Amino acid sequence: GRAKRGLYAGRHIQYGNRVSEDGGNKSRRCWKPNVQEKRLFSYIFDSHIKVKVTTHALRCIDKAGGIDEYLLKTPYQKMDTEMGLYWKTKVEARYAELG
Amino acid sequence: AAAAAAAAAAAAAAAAAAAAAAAAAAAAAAAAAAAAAAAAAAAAAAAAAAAAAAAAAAAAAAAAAAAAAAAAAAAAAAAAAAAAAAAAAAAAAAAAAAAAAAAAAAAAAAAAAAAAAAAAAAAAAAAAAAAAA
Amino acid sequence: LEVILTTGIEKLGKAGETVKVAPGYFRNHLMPKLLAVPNIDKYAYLIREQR
Amino acid sequence: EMGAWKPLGISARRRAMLRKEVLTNG
RNA sequence: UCCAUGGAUCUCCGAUCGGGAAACCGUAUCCAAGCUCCGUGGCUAGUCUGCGCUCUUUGGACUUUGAAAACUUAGCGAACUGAAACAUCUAAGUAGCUAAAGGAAGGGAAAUCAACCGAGACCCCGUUAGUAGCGGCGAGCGAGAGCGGAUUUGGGAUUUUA
RNA sequence: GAUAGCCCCGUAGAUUCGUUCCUAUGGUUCGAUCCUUCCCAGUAAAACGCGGCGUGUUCGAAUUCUGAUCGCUUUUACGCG
Repeated sequence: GRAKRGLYAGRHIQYGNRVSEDGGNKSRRCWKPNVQEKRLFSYIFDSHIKVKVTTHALRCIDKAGGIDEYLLKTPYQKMDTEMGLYWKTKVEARYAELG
Repeated sequence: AAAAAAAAAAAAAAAAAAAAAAAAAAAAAAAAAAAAAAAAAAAAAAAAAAAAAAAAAAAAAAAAAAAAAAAAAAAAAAAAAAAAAAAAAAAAAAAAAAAAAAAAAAAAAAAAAAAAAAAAAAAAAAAAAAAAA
Repeated sequence: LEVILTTGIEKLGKAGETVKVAPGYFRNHLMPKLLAVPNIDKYAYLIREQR
Repeated sequence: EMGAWKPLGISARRRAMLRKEVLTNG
Protein backbone atom coordinates (compact mmCIF):
# COMPACT_ATOMS: atom_id res chain seq x y z
CA GLY A 1 0.00 0.00 0.00
CA ARG A 2 2.94 2.33 0.62
CA ALA A 3 4.90 0.61 -2.14
CA LYS A 4 3.01 3.01 -4.40
CA ARG A 5 5.71 5.45 -3.29
CA GLY A 6 8.38 3.19 -1.80
CA LEU A 7 11.07 1.03 -3.38
CA TYR A 8 9.80 -1.99 -1.54
CA ALA A 9 11.15 -4.56 -4.04
CA GLY A 10 7.69 -6.01 -4.49
CA ARG A 11 7.81 -7.18 -0.87
CA HIS A 12 4.25 -6.97 0.32
CA ILE A 13 2.53 -7.10 3.68
CA GLN A 14 0.72 -10.34 4.45
CA TYR A 15 -2.34 -10.80 6.65
CA GLY A 16 -2.83 -14.13 8.36
CA ASN A 17 -3.34 -15.93 11.62
CA ARG A 18 -1.23 -16.16 14.68
CA VAL A 19 -1.65 -19.51 16.37
CA SER A 20 -1.27 -19.91 20.11
CA GLU A 21 1.28 -22.41 21.36
CA ASP A 22 -0.99 -24.84 23.21
CA GLY A 23 -4.68 -24.01 23.06
CA GLY A 24 -4.43 -23.51 19.33
CA ASN A 25 -6.32 -20.21 19.21
CA LYS A 26 -6.22 -18.38 15.91
CA SER A 27 -6.11 -14.60 16.12
CA ARG A 28 -5.56 -12.50 13.06
CA ARG A 29 -2.52 -10.30 12.53
CA CYS A 30 -0.17 -9.14 9.82
CA TRP A 31 3.45 -9.39 8.77
CA LYS A 32 4.99 -6.05 7.76
CA PRO A 33 8.24 -6.14 5.80
CA ASN A 34 11.51 -4.72 7.04
CA VAL A 35 11.69 -1.03 6.21
CA GLN A 36 14.71 1.19 6.83
CA GLU A 37 14.61 4.61 5.20
CA LYS A 38 18.11 5.12 3.86
CA ARG A 39 20.30 7.61 2.05
CA LEU A 40 21.74 5.68 -0.85
CA PHE A 41 24.51 7.08 -3.03
CA SER A 42 23.86 7.38 -6.75
CA TYR A 43 26.95 7.61 -8.95
CA ILE A 44 25.00 9.53 -11.57
CA PHE A 45 24.07 12.41 -9.27
CA ASP A 46 26.97 11.59 -6.96
CA SER A 47 24.56 13.04 -4.41
CA HIS A 48 22.89 11.16 -1.59
CA ILE A 49 19.33 10.15 -2.35
CA LYS A 50 16.87 9.31 0.41
CA VAL A 51 14.24 6.62 -0.09
CA LYS A 52 12.38 4.04 1.96
CA VAL A 53 13.78 0.64 1.03
CA THR A 54 13.36 -2.83 2.44
CA THR A 55 16.40 -4.88 3.26
CA HIS A 56 15.63 -7.41 0.55
CA ALA A 57 15.84 -4.46 -1.84
CA LEU A 58 18.91 -3.20 -0.01
CA ARG A 59 20.82 -6.43 -0.54
CA CYS A 60 19.61 -6.55 -4.15
CA ILE A 61 20.91 -3.05 -4.88
CA ASP A 62 24.12 -4.23 -3.27
CA LYS A 63 24.59 -7.31 -5.44
CA ALA A 64 23.64 -5.46 -8.62
CA GLY A 65 26.23 -2.93 -7.53
CA GLY A 66 24.58 0.17 -6.17
CA ILE A 67 21.42 2.13 -6.73
CA ASP A 68 22.54 3.32 -10.17
CA GLU A 69 23.47 0.05 -11.79
CA TYR A 70 20.45 -1.49 -10.11
CA LEU A 71 18.05 1.01 -11.64
CA LEU A 72 19.05 -0.14 -15.10
CA LYS A 73 16.91 -3.27 -14.85
CA THR A 74 13.54 -4.60 -15.96
CA PRO A 75 10.95 -1.80 -16.11
CA TYR A 76 8.13 -4.32 -16.58
CA GLN A 77 9.28 -5.80 -13.26
CA LYS A 78 9.73 -2.48 -11.49
CA MET A 79 6.27 -1.84 -13.05
CA ASP A 80 4.76 -1.89 -9.58
CA THR A 81 5.92 1.67 -8.74
CA GLU A 82 5.33 4.13 -11.57
CA MET A 83 7.54 6.55 -9.66
CA GLY A 84 10.14 3.82 -9.89
CA LEU A 85 9.64 3.68 -13.64
CA TYR A 86 10.32 7.40 -13.57
CA TRP A 87 13.50 6.95 -11.54
CA LYS A 88 14.70 4.40 -14.07
CA THR A 89 13.93 6.42 -17.18
CA LYS A 90 15.51 9.54 -15.72
CA VAL A 91 18.74 7.83 -14.71
CA GLU A 92 18.93 5.99 -18.02
CA ALA A 93 18.48 9.25 -19.90
CA ARG A 94 21.23 10.85 -17.85
CA TYR A 95 23.51 7.96 -18.77
CA ALA A 96 22.45 8.64 -22.35
CA GLU A 97 23.71 12.17 -21.68
CA LEU A 98 26.98 10.61 -20.50
CA GLY A 99 27.18 8.64 -23.73
CA ALA B 1 24.63 6.75 -59.96
CA ALA B 2 21.60 7.68 -57.87
CA ALA B 3 19.51 7.87 -61.04
CA ALA B 4 20.79 4.48 -62.18
CA ALA B 5 20.13 2.70 -58.90
CA ALA B 6 16.75 4.42 -58.92
CA ALA B 7 16.12 2.75 -62.26
CA ALA B 8 17.37 -0.49 -60.71
CA ALA B 9 15.01 -0.50 -57.72
CA ALA B 10 12.84 2.41 -56.90
CA ALA B 11 10.73 0.21 -59.12
CA ALA B 12 11.80 -2.20 -56.34
CA ALA B 13 13.59 -4.72 -58.61
CA ALA B 14 15.67 -6.76 -56.19
CA ALA B 15 18.77 -8.04 -57.98
CA ALA B 16 18.80 -4.72 -59.83
CA ALA B 17 19.18 -2.87 -56.55
CA ALA B 18 21.78 -5.49 -55.65
CA ALA B 19 24.01 -4.99 -58.67
CA ALA B 20 23.48 -1.22 -58.60
CA ALA B 21 24.52 -0.97 -54.96
CA ALA B 22 27.51 -3.10 -55.88
CA ALA B 23 28.14 -0.47 -58.57
CA ALA B 24 27.96 2.24 -55.91
CA ALA B 25 30.36 0.20 -53.78
CA ALA B 26 32.63 0.18 -56.82
CA ALA B 27 31.94 3.91 -57.09
CA ALA B 28 33.54 4.02 -53.64
CA ALA B 29 32.04 7.29 -52.44
CA ALA B 30 33.83 9.07 -49.61
CA ALA B 31 33.54 7.75 -46.04
CA ALA B 32 35.52 10.41 -44.19
CA ALA B 33 33.23 11.57 -41.36
CA ALA B 34 29.59 11.60 -42.52
CA ALA B 35 29.95 9.96 -45.90
CA ALA B 36 30.67 6.75 -43.98
CA ALA B 37 27.37 7.21 -42.16
CA ALA B 38 25.99 7.49 -45.69
CA ALA B 39 27.86 4.35 -46.79
CA ALA B 40 26.61 2.12 -43.98
CA ALA B 41 23.14 3.34 -44.99
CA ALA B 42 24.45 2.06 -48.41
CA ALA B 43 25.84 -1.31 -47.05
CA ALA B 44 23.77 -1.29 -43.75
CA ALA B 45 25.26 -3.66 -41.21
CA ALA B 46 24.73 -7.50 -41.04
CA ALA B 47 21.20 -8.56 -42.17
CA ALA B 48 20.99 -10.26 -45.63
CA ALA B 49 24.70 -9.62 -46.46
CA ALA B 50 25.37 -11.19 -49.92
CA ALA B 51 25.85 -8.20 -52.29
CA ALA B 52 25.98 -5.93 -49.18
CA ALA B 53 28.74 -8.16 -47.66
CA ALA B 54 30.95 -6.74 -50.44
CA ALA B 55 30.39 -3.10 -49.57
CA ALA B 56 30.73 -4.12 -45.93
CA ALA B 57 34.33 -5.14 -46.56
CA ALA B 58 34.61 -2.13 -48.86
CA ALA B 59 33.31 0.51 -46.45
CA ALA B 60 35.59 -1.05 -43.85
CA ALA B 61 38.42 -0.56 -46.34
CA ALA B 62 37.42 2.97 -47.39
CA ALA B 63 39.46 4.27 -44.53
CA ALA B 64 38.00 2.17 -41.67
CA ALA B 65 34.97 2.06 -39.41
CA ALA B 66 37.48 3.17 -36.74
CA ALA B 67 35.50 6.38 -36.51
CA ALA B 68 34.84 4.95 -33.07
CA ALA B 69 35.75 1.90 -31.08
CA ALA B 70 32.00 1.91 -30.39
CA ALA B 71 30.98 2.11 -34.03
CA ALA B 72 33.66 -0.55 -34.54
CA ALA B 73 31.77 -2.74 -32.10
CA ALA B 74 28.73 -2.03 -34.29
CA ALA B 75 30.70 -3.05 -37.40
CA ALA B 76 32.08 -6.24 -35.85
CA ALA B 77 28.54 -7.03 -34.70
CA ALA B 78 27.33 -6.53 -38.28
CA ALA B 79 30.08 -8.76 -39.67
CA ALA B 80 29.28 -11.46 -37.12
CA ALA B 81 25.50 -11.21 -37.54
CA ALA B 82 25.83 -11.58 -41.30
CA ALA B 83 27.19 -15.01 -40.29
CA ALA B 84 30.18 -14.20 -42.49
CA ALA B 85 33.05 -15.40 -40.33
CA ALA B 86 35.49 -15.28 -43.25
CA ALA B 87 34.83 -11.67 -44.23
CA ALA B 88 34.57 -11.05 -40.47
CA ALA B 89 38.12 -12.12 -39.65
CA ALA B 90 39.19 -10.49 -42.92
CA ALA B 91 37.96 -7.03 -41.92
CA ALA B 92 39.26 -7.86 -38.45
CA ALA B 93 42.82 -8.23 -39.70
CA ALA B 94 42.08 -5.26 -41.96
CA ALA B 95 41.46 -2.84 -39.11
CA ALA B 96 44.20 -4.60 -37.12
CA ALA B 97 46.76 -3.58 -39.71
CA ALA B 98 44.73 -0.36 -40.20
CA ALA B 99 45.14 0.90 -36.64
CA ALA B 100 42.53 -1.18 -34.83
CA ALA B 101 41.30 -0.61 -31.29
CA ALA B 102 44.84 -1.27 -29.99
CA ALA B 103 44.80 -5.07 -29.73
CA ALA B 104 47.08 -4.78 -26.69
CA ALA B 105 43.81 -3.43 -25.27
CA ALA B 106 41.32 -4.47 -27.96
CA ALA B 107 41.90 -8.05 -26.78
CA ALA B 108 40.25 -7.45 -23.41
CA ALA B 109 37.81 -5.04 -25.05
CA ALA B 110 36.50 -7.81 -27.29
CA ALA B 111 36.58 -10.04 -24.21
CA ALA B 112 34.16 -7.70 -22.44
CA ALA B 113 31.87 -7.14 -25.40
CA ALA B 114 31.83 -10.94 -25.61
CA ALA B 115 30.80 -11.28 -21.98
CA ALA B 116 28.01 -8.96 -23.10
CA ALA B 117 27.18 -11.89 -25.45
CA ALA B 118 25.70 -9.47 -27.99
CA ALA B 119 27.69 -11.08 -30.82
CA ALA B 120 27.88 -14.74 -29.79
CA ALA B 121 28.99 -17.24 -32.42
CA ALA B 122 31.73 -14.83 -33.49
CA ALA B 123 33.51 -16.46 -30.59
CA ALA B 124 34.93 -18.50 -33.46
CA ALA B 125 36.36 -15.42 -35.17
CA ALA B 126 37.52 -14.49 -31.66
CA ALA B 127 39.42 -17.77 -31.38
CA ALA B 128 40.94 -16.65 -34.67
CA ALA B 129 41.58 -13.19 -33.18
CA ALA B 130 43.42 -15.01 -30.39
CA ALA B 131 45.31 -17.66 -32.41
CA ALA B 132 46.03 -16.20 -35.87
CA ALA B 133 43.70 -13.24 -36.56
CA LEU C 1 31.37 -8.48 -0.38
CA GLU C 2 34.22 -7.04 -2.47
CA VAL C 3 35.20 -3.81 -4.22
CA ILE C 4 38.19 -2.22 -5.96
CA LEU C 5 40.18 0.61 -4.39
CA THR C 6 40.67 3.93 -6.09
CA THR C 7 43.40 4.61 -3.52
CA GLY C 8 45.41 2.68 -0.98
CA ILE C 9 44.24 2.85 2.63
CA GLU C 10 45.46 1.53 5.96
CA LYS C 11 44.75 -2.04 7.07
CA LEU C 12 43.90 -2.69 3.42
CA GLY C 13 45.66 -3.63 0.21
CA LYS C 14 47.58 -1.40 -2.16
CA ALA C 15 45.85 1.10 -4.43
CA GLY C 16 45.23 -1.03 -7.50
CA GLU C 17 44.09 -4.15 -5.70
CA THR C 18 40.66 -5.74 -5.41
CA VAL C 19 39.61 -6.35 -1.85
CA LYS C 20 36.87 -8.15 0.04
CA VAL C 21 35.12 -5.98 2.62
CA ALA C 22 32.01 -5.58 4.72
CA PRO C 23 28.72 -4.39 3.20
CA GLY C 24 27.92 -1.43 5.43
CA TYR C 25 31.59 -0.51 5.63
CA PHE C 26 31.33 -0.11 1.89
CA ARG C 27 27.97 1.55 1.35
CA ASN C 28 27.82 4.08 4.19
CA HIS C 29 31.55 4.71 4.10
CA LEU C 30 34.12 4.40 1.29
CA MET C 31 31.41 4.69 -1.28
CA PRO C 32 30.66 8.39 -0.67
CA LYS C 33 34.13 9.07 0.62
CA LEU C 34 35.01 7.88 -2.90
CA LEU C 35 37.84 5.54 -1.94
CA ALA C 36 36.52 2.36 -3.51
CA VAL C 37 34.02 1.27 -6.13
CA PRO C 38 31.91 -1.82 -6.91
CA ASN C 39 33.49 -4.45 -9.15
CA ILE C 40 30.82 -4.57 -11.79
CA ASP C 41 32.85 -4.50 -14.95
CA LYS C 42 31.64 -1.00 -15.88
CA TYR C 43 33.88 0.22 -13.05
CA ALA C 44 36.54 -2.47 -13.21
CA TYR C 45 37.06 -1.18 -16.75
CA LEU C 46 37.45 2.42 -15.65
CA ILE C 47 39.99 1.61 -12.95
CA ARG C 48 42.76 0.36 -15.26
CA GLU C 49 42.07 3.45 -17.39
CA GLN C 50 42.45 5.84 -14.49
CA ARG C 51 45.78 4.04 -14.37
CA GLU D 1 27.41 -27.45 -25.92
CA MET D 2 30.41 -26.35 -23.93
CA GLY D 3 28.22 -26.41 -20.83
CA ALA D 4 24.64 -27.58 -20.31
CA TRP D 5 23.29 -26.86 -23.74
CA LYS D 6 19.88 -25.61 -24.85
CA PRO D 7 17.51 -28.03 -23.21
CA LEU D 8 16.77 -30.37 -26.12
CA GLY D 9 15.92 -27.71 -28.71
CA ILE D 10 12.15 -28.27 -28.79
CA SER D 11 9.44 -28.35 -26.16
CA ALA D 12 9.11 -32.04 -25.34
CA ARG D 13 5.39 -31.89 -25.87
CA ARG D 14 6.00 -30.15 -29.22
CA ARG D 15 8.27 -33.07 -30.03
CA ALA D 16 5.83 -35.77 -28.99
CA MET D 17 3.03 -34.18 -31.01
CA LEU D 18 5.29 -34.08 -34.06
CA ARG D 19 6.52 -37.66 -33.67
CA LYS D 20 2.86 -38.65 -33.40
CA GLU D 21 2.10 -36.82 -36.65
CA VAL D 22 5.17 -38.34 -38.31
CA LEU D 23 4.50 -41.94 -37.38
CA THR D 24 0.87 -41.35 -38.39
CA ASN D 25 2.27 -41.62 -41.91
CA GLY D 26 3.96 -44.89 -41.05
C1' U E 1 -51.76 17.73 -38.90
C1' C E 2 -48.02 13.72 -40.55
C1' C E 3 -43.57 10.34 -41.76
C1' A E 4 -38.26 9.98 -43.11
C1' U E 5 -33.78 12.58 -43.84
C1' G E 6 -30.83 16.65 -42.73
C1' G E 7 -30.34 21.39 -40.70
C1' A E 8 -31.77 26.29 -36.02
C1' U E 9 -32.23 27.37 -31.60
C1' C E 10 -30.84 24.57 -27.61
C1' U E 11 -31.90 28.06 -19.87
C1' C E 12 -29.63 25.36 -15.04
C1' C E 13 -27.46 21.42 -11.12
C1' G E 14 -25.28 16.99 -11.09
C1' A E 15 -19.86 19.10 -12.90
C1' U E 16 -15.35 19.16 -14.37
C1' C E 17 -12.70 27.36 -14.80
C1' G E 18 -13.30 30.00 -8.81
C1' G E 19 -16.92 29.85 -4.79
C1' G E 20 -20.60 27.37 -3.03
C1' A E 21 -25.96 26.10 1.55
C1' A E 22 -26.70 21.59 -5.35
C1' A E 23 -30.19 24.00 -9.57
C1' C E 24 -27.16 30.10 -7.57
C1' C E 25 -22.66 33.94 -7.42
C1' G E 26 -17.87 35.34 -9.69
C1' U E 27 -14.30 35.14 -14.67
C1' A E 28 -8.05 33.85 -21.04
C1' U E 29 -2.90 34.06 -23.04
C1' C E 30 0.71 34.04 -27.05
C1' C E 31 1.69 34.76 -31.83
C1' A E 32 0.89 35.45 -36.94
C1' A E 33 -2.03 38.42 -40.61
C1' G E 34 -6.21 39.70 -41.72
C1' C E 35 -10.27 45.44 -43.57
C1' U E 36 -12.24 48.69 -40.08
C1' C E 37 -10.70 52.01 -36.23
C1' C E 38 -7.27 56.26 -33.78
C1' G E 39 -3.91 58.93 -33.13
C1' U E 40 1.50 59.43 -34.64
C1' G E 41 5.32 61.47 -38.19
C1' G E 42 6.37 62.55 -42.13
C1' C E 43 7.68 67.76 -42.77
C1' U E 44 11.09 66.03 -47.21
C1' A E 45 4.06 65.33 -48.00
C1' G E 46 6.23 61.89 -52.02
C1' U E 47 -0.34 55.96 -53.87
C1' C E 48 0.82 62.67 -49.60
C1' U E 49 4.27 57.55 -46.90
C1' G E 50 4.83 54.98 -42.33
C1' C E 51 4.39 53.24 -37.13
C1' G E 52 2.12 51.21 -33.50
C1' C E 53 -3.07 49.92 -30.77
C1' U E 54 -7.69 47.76 -30.13
C1' C E 55 -12.16 45.18 -30.02
C1' U E 56 -12.62 40.92 -33.19
C1' U E 57 -12.23 36.56 -35.83
C1' U E 58 -9.04 32.38 -37.83
C1' G E 59 -5.85 29.13 -36.67
C1' G E 60 -3.20 27.03 -34.35
C1' A E 61 -0.28 25.56 -29.20
C1' C E 62 -0.27 26.66 -24.97
C1' U E 63 -4.24 26.61 -22.60
C1' U E 64 -5.93 20.22 -20.07
C1' U E 65 -9.78 15.83 -15.98
C1' G E 66 -15.56 11.49 -15.67
C1' A E 67 -19.45 8.47 -13.66
C1' A E 68 -23.19 2.56 -13.77
C1' A E 69 -26.73 -3.46 -12.23
C1' A E 70 -24.83 -8.04 -12.21
C1' C E 71 -20.56 -10.15 -14.02
C1' U E 72 -14.59 -10.89 -13.34
C1' U E 73 -10.05 -10.58 -10.68
C1' A E 74 -8.01 -9.29 -6.26
C1' G E 75 -7.42 -6.75 -0.68
C1' C E 76 -9.51 -7.35 3.76
C1' G E 77 -12.48 -10.39 6.57
C1' A E 78 -17.07 -11.82 11.15
C1' A E 79 -20.63 -13.83 14.23
C1' C E 80 -24.91 -15.90 14.85
C1' U E 81 -25.38 -21.21 14.01
C1' G E 82 -22.91 -26.95 13.99
C1' A E 83 -20.53 -30.00 17.17
C1' A E 84 -26.68 -31.07 20.84
C1' A E 85 -22.59 -26.43 25.95
C1' C E 86 -17.31 -24.95 23.86
C1' A E 87 -11.65 -23.09 22.94
C1' U E 88 -9.01 -26.77 17.35
C1' C E 89 -12.86 -27.42 13.36
C1' U E 90 -17.93 -25.36 10.71
C1' A E 91 -20.31 -21.31 9.30
C1' A E 92 -16.86 -19.23 5.01
C1' G E 93 -12.94 -17.30 2.08
C1' U E 94 -19.98 -16.46 2.46
C1' A E 95 -22.14 -11.48 4.38
C1' G E 96 -20.04 -6.88 3.86
C1' C E 97 -16.40 -2.95 2.52
C1' U E 98 -12.58 -1.14 -0.71
C1' A E 99 -9.59 -1.02 -5.59
C1' A E 100 -8.79 -2.09 -10.50
C1' A E 101 -10.51 -3.96 -15.66
C1' G E 102 -13.37 -5.50 -20.26
C1' G E 103 -17.36 -6.62 -22.57
C1' A E 104 -16.31 -10.93 -20.78
C1' A E 105 -12.51 -11.54 -17.69
C1' G E 106 -9.34 -14.84 -16.63
C1' G E 107 -6.49 -19.45 -18.19
C1' G E 108 -3.19 -21.10 -21.69
C1' A E 109 0.17 -24.51 -25.48
C1' A E 110 4.54 -28.68 -19.63
C1' A E 111 10.81 -27.61 -14.58
C1' U E 112 2.83 -31.35 -16.60
C1' C E 113 0.50 -36.21 -15.96
C1' A E 114 1.14 -41.45 -15.72
C1' A E 115 4.05 -45.76 -14.61
C1' C E 116 8.30 -48.64 -17.43
C1' C E 117 3.22 -49.00 -20.72
C1' G E 118 1.49 -44.48 -22.53
C1' A E 119 -0.51 -39.06 -22.56
C1' G E 120 -0.13 -34.31 -24.48
C1' A E 121 -2.37 -25.77 -23.86
C1' C E 122 -6.54 -23.71 -21.66
C1' C E 123 -11.12 -24.06 -19.76
C1' C E 124 -16.45 -25.81 -19.14
C1' C E 125 -20.26 -30.18 -18.60
C1' G E 126 -21.07 -35.68 -17.01
C1' U E 127 -18.25 -39.63 -14.65
C1' U E 128 -14.33 -41.89 -11.26
C1' A E 129 -17.14 -40.74 -5.56
C1' G E 130 -19.13 -38.33 -1.46
C1' U E 131 -14.19 -42.97 -3.35
C1' A E 132 -9.54 -42.34 -1.51
C1' G E 133 -7.79 -38.10 2.02
C1' C E 134 -8.58 -34.46 6.17
C1' G E 135 -10.67 -33.78 11.18
C1' G E 136 -11.00 -32.23 19.79
C1' C E 137 -9.47 -38.94 13.20
C1' G E 138 -15.51 -36.11 16.22
C1' A E 139 -19.14 -32.88 13.55
C1' G E 140 -18.59 -32.32 8.93
C1' C E 141 -15.01 -30.79 4.93
C1' G E 142 -14.32 -33.95 0.62
C1' A E 143 -10.64 -34.99 -4.70
C1' G E 144 -6.17 -35.23 -8.86
C1' A E 145 -4.74 -37.92 -13.01
C1' G E 146 -7.91 -40.99 -16.27
C1' C E 147 -12.78 -42.16 -19.36
C1' G E 148 -17.29 -39.47 -21.87
C1' G E 149 -18.97 -34.49 -24.37
C1' A E 150 -18.27 -28.97 -25.59
C1' U E 151 -13.96 -27.08 -28.11
C1' U E 152 -10.91 -27.59 -31.97
C1' U E 153 -5.00 -23.77 -32.81
C1' G E 154 -1.38 -22.93 -32.00
C1' G E 155 1.72 -19.01 -32.94
C1' G E 156 6.52 -16.40 -32.12
C1' A E 157 11.67 -16.44 -30.35
C1' U E 158 14.19 -21.06 -32.36
C1' U E 159 16.54 -21.93 -38.27
C1' U E 160 18.33 -25.59 -40.89
C1' U E 161 22.39 -20.18 -43.78
C1' A E 162 23.91 -17.88 -48.55
C1' G F 1 -74.39 -3.50 -29.70
C1' A F 2 -73.63 -11.38 -28.75
C1' U F 3 -69.41 -16.17 -29.96
C1' A F 4 -66.78 -12.94 -37.28
C1' G F 5 -61.73 -17.32 -41.80
C1' C F 6 -64.96 -13.86 -46.08
C1' C F 7 -67.66 -6.94 -41.09
C1' C F 8 -62.33 -4.00 -39.59
C1' C F 9 -57.07 -3.60 -38.69
C1' G F 10 -53.34 -6.19 -39.59
C1' U F 11 -51.63 -11.37 -40.39
C1' A F 12 -49.34 -15.16 -44.92
C1' G F 13 -47.08 -13.43 -48.91
C1' A F 14 -45.51 -10.83 -52.93
C1' U F 15 -43.13 -6.67 -53.61
C1' U F 16 -40.35 -2.43 -53.41
C1' C F 17 -35.65 -1.10 -50.74
C1' G F 18 -29.92 -0.08 -50.93
C1' U F 19 -28.23 -5.86 -50.23
C1' U F 20 -21.16 -8.30 -54.08
C1' C F 21 -18.39 -9.32 -59.30
C1' C F 22 -13.96 -3.61 -58.62
C1' U F 23 -8.90 1.41 -57.75
C1' A F 24 -5.08 2.87 -59.96
C1' U F 25 -1.32 5.69 -58.57
C1' G F 26 2.12 9.42 -57.80
C1' G F 27 5.16 10.60 -53.91
C1' U F 28 9.21 8.61 -54.43
C1' U F 29 9.67 3.61 -52.60
C1' C F 30 14.60 5.77 -44.71
C1' G F 31 15.39 2.20 -53.20
C1' A F 32 10.68 -4.17 -49.67
C1' U F 33 15.36 -5.61 -45.26
C1' C F 34 21.69 -0.27 -48.52
C1' C F 35 18.13 -1.63 -39.50
C1' U F 36 18.49 -3.95 -35.24
C1' U F 37 16.94 -3.79 -28.10
C1' C F 38 18.63 -5.26 -22.24
C1' C F 39 19.89 -11.35 -20.38
C1' C F 40 22.89 -17.02 -16.73
C1' A F 41 20.81 -15.01 -9.96
C1' G F 42 19.69 -12.60 -4.43
C1' U F 43 17.23 -16.82 -8.67
C1' A F 44 15.51 -22.31 -7.00
C1' A F 45 15.87 -24.34 -2.60
C1' A F 46 16.81 -24.01 2.83
C1' A F 47 15.27 -22.74 8.59
C1' C F 48 11.08 -20.37 11.28
C1' G F 49 6.07 -18.33 11.17
C1' C F 50 2.19 -18.39 8.28
C1' G F 51 -0.94 -19.96 4.93
C1' G F 52 -3.12 -21.59 -0.40
C1' C F 53 -2.91 -26.89 -1.46
C1' G F 54 -10.71 -30.54 -0.19
C1' U F 55 -4.67 -33.28 3.39
C1' G F 56 -4.15 -28.81 12.07
C1' U F 57 1.61 -27.79 8.90
C1' U F 58 7.55 -30.64 9.36
C1' C F 59 4.66 -33.94 17.49
C1' G F 60 3.75 -36.69 10.81
C1' A F 61 3.05 -33.68 5.57
C1' A F 62 4.66 -34.47 1.41
C1' U F 63 4.29 -29.37 -3.57
C1' U F 64 3.36 -25.20 -2.22
C1' C F 65 1.91 -18.83 -2.36
C1' U F 66 5.13 -14.88 1.27
C1' G F 67 8.40 -12.19 6.02
C1' A F 68 12.59 -11.61 8.23
C1' U F 69 17.80 -14.35 7.35
C1' C F 70 20.73 -17.10 4.13
C1' G F 71 21.53 -18.97 -0.55
C1' C F 72 23.70 -23.67 -5.77
C1' U F 73 24.62 -25.67 -10.34
C1' U F 74 29.13 -26.71 -15.76
C1' U F 75 35.03 -26.12 -21.58
C1' U F 76 39.35 -27.24 -21.73
C1' A F 77 44.10 -32.68 -24.93
C1' C F 78 48.85 -34.80 -32.51
C1' G F 79 43.67 -29.03 -35.30
C1' C F 80 41.00 -34.38 -33.37
C1' G F 81 39.37 -38.27 -30.97
